[PDB]
Amino acid sequence: MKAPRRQLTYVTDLNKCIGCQTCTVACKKLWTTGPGQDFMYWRNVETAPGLGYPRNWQTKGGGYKNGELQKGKIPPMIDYGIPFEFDYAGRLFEGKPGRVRPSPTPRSAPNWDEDQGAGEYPNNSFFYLPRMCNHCTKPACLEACPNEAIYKREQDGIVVIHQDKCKGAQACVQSCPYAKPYFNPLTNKANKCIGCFPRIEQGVAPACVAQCVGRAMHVGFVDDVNSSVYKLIKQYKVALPLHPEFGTEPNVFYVPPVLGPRIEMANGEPSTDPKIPLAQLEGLFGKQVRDVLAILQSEREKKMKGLASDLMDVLIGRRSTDMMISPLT
Amino acid sequence: ISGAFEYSGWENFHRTQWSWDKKTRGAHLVNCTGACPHFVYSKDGVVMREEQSKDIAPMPNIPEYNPRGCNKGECGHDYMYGPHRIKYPLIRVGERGEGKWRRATWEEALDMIADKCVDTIKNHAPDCISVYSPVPAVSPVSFSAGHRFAHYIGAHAHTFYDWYGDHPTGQTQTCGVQGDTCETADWFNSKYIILWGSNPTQTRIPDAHFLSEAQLNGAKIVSISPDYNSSTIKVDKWIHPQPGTDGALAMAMAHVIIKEKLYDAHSLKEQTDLSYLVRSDTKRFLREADVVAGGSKDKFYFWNAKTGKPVIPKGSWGDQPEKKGSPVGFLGRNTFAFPKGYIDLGDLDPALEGKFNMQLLDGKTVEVRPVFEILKSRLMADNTPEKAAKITGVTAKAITELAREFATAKPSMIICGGGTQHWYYSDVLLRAMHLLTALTGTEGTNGGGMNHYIGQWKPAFVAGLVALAFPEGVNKQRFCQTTIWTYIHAEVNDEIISSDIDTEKYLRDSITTGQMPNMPEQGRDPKVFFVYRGNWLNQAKGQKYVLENLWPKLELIVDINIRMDSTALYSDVVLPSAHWYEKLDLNVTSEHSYINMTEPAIKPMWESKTDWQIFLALAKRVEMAAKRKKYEKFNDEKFKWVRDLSNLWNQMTMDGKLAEDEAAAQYILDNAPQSKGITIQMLREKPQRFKSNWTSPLKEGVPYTPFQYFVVDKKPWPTLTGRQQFYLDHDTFFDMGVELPTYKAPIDADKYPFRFNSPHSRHSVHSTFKDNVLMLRLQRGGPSIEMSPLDAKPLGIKDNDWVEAWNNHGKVICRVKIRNGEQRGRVSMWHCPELYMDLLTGGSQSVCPVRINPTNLVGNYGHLFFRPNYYGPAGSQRDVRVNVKRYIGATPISF
Ligand SMILES: Nc1nc2c(c(=O)[nH]1)N[C@@H](/C(S)=C(/S)[C@H](O)COP(=O)(O)OP(=O)(O)OC[C@H]1O[C@@H](n3cnc4c(=O)[nH]c(N)nc43)[C@H](O)[C@@H]1O)C=N2
Ligand SMILES: Nc1nc2c(c(=O)[nH]1)N[C@H]1C(S)=C(S)[C@@H](COP(=O)(O)OP(=O)(O)OC[C@H]3O[C@@H](n4cnc5c(=O)[nH]c(N)nc54)[C@H](O)[C@@H]3O)O[C@H]1N2
Ligand code: SF4
Ligand code: SF4
Ligand code: SF4
Ligand code: SF4
Ligand code: F3S
Ligand SMILES: [Mo]
Ligand code: NA
Repeated sequence: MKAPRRQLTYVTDLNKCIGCQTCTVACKKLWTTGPGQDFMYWRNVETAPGLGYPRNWQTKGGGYKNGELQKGKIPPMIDYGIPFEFDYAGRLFEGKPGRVRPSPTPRSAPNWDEDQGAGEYPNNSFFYLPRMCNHCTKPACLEACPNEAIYKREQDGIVVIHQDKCKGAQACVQSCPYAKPYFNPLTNKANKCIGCFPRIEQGVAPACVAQCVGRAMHVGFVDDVNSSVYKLIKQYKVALPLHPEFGTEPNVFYVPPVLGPRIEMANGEPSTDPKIPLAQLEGLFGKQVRDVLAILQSEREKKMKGLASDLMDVLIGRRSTDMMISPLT
Repeated sequence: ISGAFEYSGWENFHRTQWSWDKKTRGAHLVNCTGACPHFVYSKDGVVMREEQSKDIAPMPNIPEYNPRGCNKGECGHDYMYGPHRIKYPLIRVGERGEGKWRRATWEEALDMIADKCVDTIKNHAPDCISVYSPVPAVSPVSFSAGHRFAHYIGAHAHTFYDWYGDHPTGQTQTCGVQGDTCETADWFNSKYIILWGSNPTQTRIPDAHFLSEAQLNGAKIVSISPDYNSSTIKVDKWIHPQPGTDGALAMAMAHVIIKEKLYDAHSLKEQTDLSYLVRSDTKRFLREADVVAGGSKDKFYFWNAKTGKPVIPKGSWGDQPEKKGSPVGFLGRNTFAFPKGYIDLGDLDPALEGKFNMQLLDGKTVEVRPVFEILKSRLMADNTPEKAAKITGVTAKAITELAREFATAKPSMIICGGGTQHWYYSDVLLRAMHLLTALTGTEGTNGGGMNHYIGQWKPAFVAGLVALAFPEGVNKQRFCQTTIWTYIHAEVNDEIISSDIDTEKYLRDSITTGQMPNMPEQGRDPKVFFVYRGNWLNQAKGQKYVLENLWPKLELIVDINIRMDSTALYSDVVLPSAHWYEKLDLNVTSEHSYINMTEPAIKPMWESKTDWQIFLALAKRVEMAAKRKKYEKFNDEKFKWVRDLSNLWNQMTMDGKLAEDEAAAQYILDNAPQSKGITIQMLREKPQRFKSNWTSPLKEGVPYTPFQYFVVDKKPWPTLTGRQQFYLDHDTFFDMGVELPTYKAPIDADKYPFRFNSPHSRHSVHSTFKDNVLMLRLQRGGPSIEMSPLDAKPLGIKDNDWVEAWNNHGKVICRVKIRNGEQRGRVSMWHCPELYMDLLTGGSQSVCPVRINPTNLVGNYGHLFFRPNYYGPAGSQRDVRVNVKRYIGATPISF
């Protein structure tokens, strides 16, 4: 497919994500308001640990195994969640008795297990994991498509499903190990995150970055040595891709959570271990996590002693334009 | 060639999705405290979406406020076009609540209302009419419309700050102020923050970044919450006490700090009443009238350790300023009229410890002790960490370590919220918090203090609001106190046996001695009720008493709304109000120091009108009705006010000057020192910072933190003592055992096993957005009540089962979410889902009575007097207890 001239690159600071879903709502009200897209959350935020969206997506299959394209499953509709529908008119305006129940009977939804996580009180633990298309350097969706409908933009490395060229083969759905293409059953086309390329083209950050309320999102071109994404991925090396073992070389990276309280022992007193287990983070981000957390902890400790820490200042992001392409629009 | 890449032409499909022809300023006029600047994008006269405008000016060295926003705000336009929208005036044809309506013209609807209003004045009394519209800061012009209408016809207004439980009762008792708090950017100036009954990850969404940013910048944060709440996953330490036992925790921290001498003695001596001398015989403050002929009942003594003589402290209630100023609504009295340096400690050295003898007026010698000496002895006796650990379930070691850390880090701050403010005894708990803050001496310092956050209660330009809403003066306006009004007119059963707390006697005596109001006067029923900008019925405590007992007394109930909420569903007339993006209004909050606003992106949809225009239209039809009924002028003896209903519209608009919404908003800005000089056009372009604030200076580039006029400029606090007053030597406080801060165990009058928590959810703004389809799709399609697995499993309750919760007040049936982070012995139902949502019966308020704490009824003790939203009974509800069982009429299988 050939490398892009520049690669739009995201960093998600899990020390700062508050799981408010504003980014989920922003993307949906901008790009996925059309026919057949009601169940599609190009941007979504899942509680970790949990089932995610679609449920059990992390064992769906796809990606590459020793360089070989894998064909995973196509998630059934119930794993995404049948989008609930409601009859407000009847009850509120038309004199109909009966509560305004959701249809269907609730059993699954994109955020079903919010704030449940794992562990028993007083060592329950969870955090938030925002997700979107990773605009991979090795896009499994792109290789899979038998109609070459998916392309990777030369100017910014954004991966896009060409809606005219798509014929509904759903190989992309099978092969993306992140489950981020969604098959639209009304139009018979896959739809997915477009990296907000219309905003990028006008020098405006994507909506899930510019509208991030927690101030946890970074974006830029990784070749820009003065960008926060460069500083976090390349210089300080505290931003890791999600599930590198899928072999797609994502271009969305995560700063793991070093904030958080200690495990509480039976006598009510703290352990040195965090409530967020390292084993969970290693499951998400691989064996480099330990070393990243150490860097982060060490740099935060400098700040606690009144000393300087350029890395902490990058994550703090006192000015949004030090974290991202201009968010103003 | 154009330079375009291979697929650039097809990509125009997506480029067209992000396009608009018009961009206007918008705001969400809801009680969220966000006051978040937004742009609204329209195309071909249709609003397409909104996005944070991200244009609050930054302050040096600290994170900017931008972008703010939240998940409700970025789908706010759903209420323009959704299935909930009121399009036309509606009149009930069925029973209240059925949703059977007939469409009516504005003329018929307003005439019906006008006819009933005149009749009610003529046949009964003007105070049989009332208008409930809360939180003026959210939308001050819209607020002022109904209040100005009530102002001129003699109808009474309501309170909201206390009725909601948000009023920091303990702060008004301690400080003599309505309330005040730092803006949230000041959190970044703290080294050590206690989040105490506050869940800002969910309930301060646009401001929560300052907390994680402060931590990455070296601050430590503690969360105190029984459940492992979403905010707690980021903090450095989690303290999880039993519900409502936080006072025991605070008093034991105070013990450790006093005993280990970690406090700021200079601050205590100067800024608090803790050196003031207390008679050992009567337990009251030694007063000048005890010692001297014609001496003041409102002047006191401390013992000056430098001279060995008693000295009268300056600035107390009996000490007048030489230059009296006008009253200020948020102060017990205008102590700003005193000169700078007035209460500076000079070379005084008030003793905090010791016993002393003094000679009264009738010769006899009395032992006096400083307040601090009394406090210290009681704390050593009763408030050890070991004793508090038994009550709270927090280890003594953890209590001690927290106390030491909080007193050692400088600056340290407490951030409190509904989890600590919505309890029967929250007043004495916040006094205890203020005691912790005074001991560490961080009040009035950046990054310090006791900072409360709740709703959108604070309009800095309050004088301009009062000018528009109550132009003839607040002293010429009827107010009820809504907690009392609801308790009495709904005939609530609070289940508190009078031999424990004689609530009835305190309340009746409060009213007959004029300390607290009762409306209507002479025992008349309320008859006409206007509700707008608040879902009064859905959110009301004691709701089952209200529906059964109060609602049927009302002959006419009018709801003005953008949507059919539950109150409107139970109303007689429903009038369509213009959406936030179809109107002009201001929008401000205590969390940041900038003025927000909304303006029309498009004209009001369907037949809707802005709230200002509705009450102007009603004014005209009231003139006409008064003429038909030959009742145009009448004497209102309470105010020596001959009202003229024939000129109501000119009264509403100042002879037409304020007939346009924008002029009403500009009138507010012009009539407050905090805003005079700001114009609507400026605010249309960019949010503007206030020019001044309330109890501190507002300095360029520096976050506001309150009370510096007392802490730094040494003006007296507006309390009886003239200090932060921890001794309240009033009979009712002695009766309740809280003359000093101490632990008061929660009310257990509900004889049922689970404590009922009703916290606020990230997925709605109160009842608004509860029914939003997108929000529900991001949950489980309806309301939720949370339970620990250790309680659910013995009851056979599975995740997402229906559960029934009940007590003597009512019952609710709601789907459960089992969450390991919930603490056994309590259930947590996100507050006030709409009654028409996915509930099989009732709602969160069915199980809540109205309860009145007698200390909140005191109105004759210096700075404790009734003034609307300044002091009054809190509508607490966290003491509620319920039982829970699986509902077995529907048990769906999971897959
Ligand atoms: N058990 C328990 N009980 C509790 C609490 C608890 O924690 N536990 N919390 C309290 C607290 S603290 C609060 S602040 C109340 O819930 C606030 O309720 P409120 O009716 O003001 O907001 P809501 O959003 O529900 O209603 C706002 C109404 O105003 C409509 N609206 C919004 N904007 C406008 C407007 O511009 N004009 C007009 N005429 N109407 C507008 C809105 O549709 C809704 O009906 C209360 N009780
Ligand atoms: N998204 C959103 N944000 C909001 C609102 C909204 O409706 N939606 N409402 C706004 C307004 S008006 C309000 S008043 C505030 C309220 O919001 P908050 O001030 O955060 O208050 P709560 O949500 O009631 O409780 C906060 C946490 O305190 C815990 N808690 C309960 N009881 C206790 C106790 O006894 N001791 C301690 N230490 N903790 C306890 C609760 O479980 C919860 O985890 O939110 C405001 N922010
Ligand atoms: S995340 Fe999936 S859809 Fe996006 S580029 Fe990588 S493989 Fe393709
Ligand atoms: S980049 Fe744009 S399209 Fe992709 S998730 Fe974020 S908002 Fe949605
Ligand atoms: S908007 Fe920002 S903080 Fe809120 S959920 Fe998305 S990433 Fe996390
Ligand atoms: S609803 Fe409140 S918090 Fe959410 S964006 Fe609007 S103003 Fe801000
Ligand atoms: S495989 Fe290709 S044809 Fe469409 S559904 Fe996926 S892009
Ligand atoms: Mo509130
Ligand atoms: Na129905």
